[PDB]
Amino acid sequence: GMTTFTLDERLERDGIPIGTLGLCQMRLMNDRRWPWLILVPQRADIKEVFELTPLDQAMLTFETNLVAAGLKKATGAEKINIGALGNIVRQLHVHVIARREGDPNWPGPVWGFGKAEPWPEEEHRTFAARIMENL
Amino acid sequence: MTTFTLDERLERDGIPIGTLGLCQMRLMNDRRWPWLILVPQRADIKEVFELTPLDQAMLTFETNLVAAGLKKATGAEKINIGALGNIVRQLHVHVIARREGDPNWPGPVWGFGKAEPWPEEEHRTFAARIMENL
Repeated sequence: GMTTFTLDERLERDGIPIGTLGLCQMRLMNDRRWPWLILVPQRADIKEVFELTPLDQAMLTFETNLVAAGLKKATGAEKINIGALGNIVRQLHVHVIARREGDPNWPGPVWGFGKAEPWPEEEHRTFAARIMENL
Repeated sequence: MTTFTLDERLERDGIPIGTLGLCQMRLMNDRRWPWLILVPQRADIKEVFELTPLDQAMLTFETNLVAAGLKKATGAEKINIGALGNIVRQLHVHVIARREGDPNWPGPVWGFGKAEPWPEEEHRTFAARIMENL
């Protein structure tokens, strides 16, 4: 069950915890160049989205989409990018990223682009609050 | 009836291979990675959350059905799924077969290098194989 679920150490390291939904832990990717969240469904040994039970796939869909709408509202973003890649970290996690023309590497992907710029402490606390107020 | 029309660039860049309930399926004309797009057949949708909730659930079911089928078809180590839409605003979901050693592994296919078109016979064969495995 969910209470014994272990977050992957690299997601632990690279992401700041900002809360849990029902199925998914939410983390703010520690790269302030784009407002970037990850959703980590708290099921053991899941690598592909299709490995989730049907109901968990549904839960993830709507948690993802609630967060995407919320992120867009909180940032004033032109476009959300959603991604389940996992070439690096195999534990299933869904990227939900706020984008706009002129942001770094627009219109290309955030993934693998340049060097992460970490969030100042207080600024990510304020932003986490802002996300939670907009979900 | 729908006024949905496939964006001209997705038409040009993708080779149709079939249709499910919600989504049309195209094979991105870039043989470097086995790369599909699912285009939900709903008028003027940009974000996943602009679909009705039933369509959102359907998009996930179809995306995951295709992801499972593409893995089987390709022996992929990993499937990558992306709904980006910075270049083509029309909602479409990329579903991509990956493996160690493939071009730009482990990074993204999007924006990497120059597309290598599929030979005619090869994409026909590959399309049948995807459809067999869904």
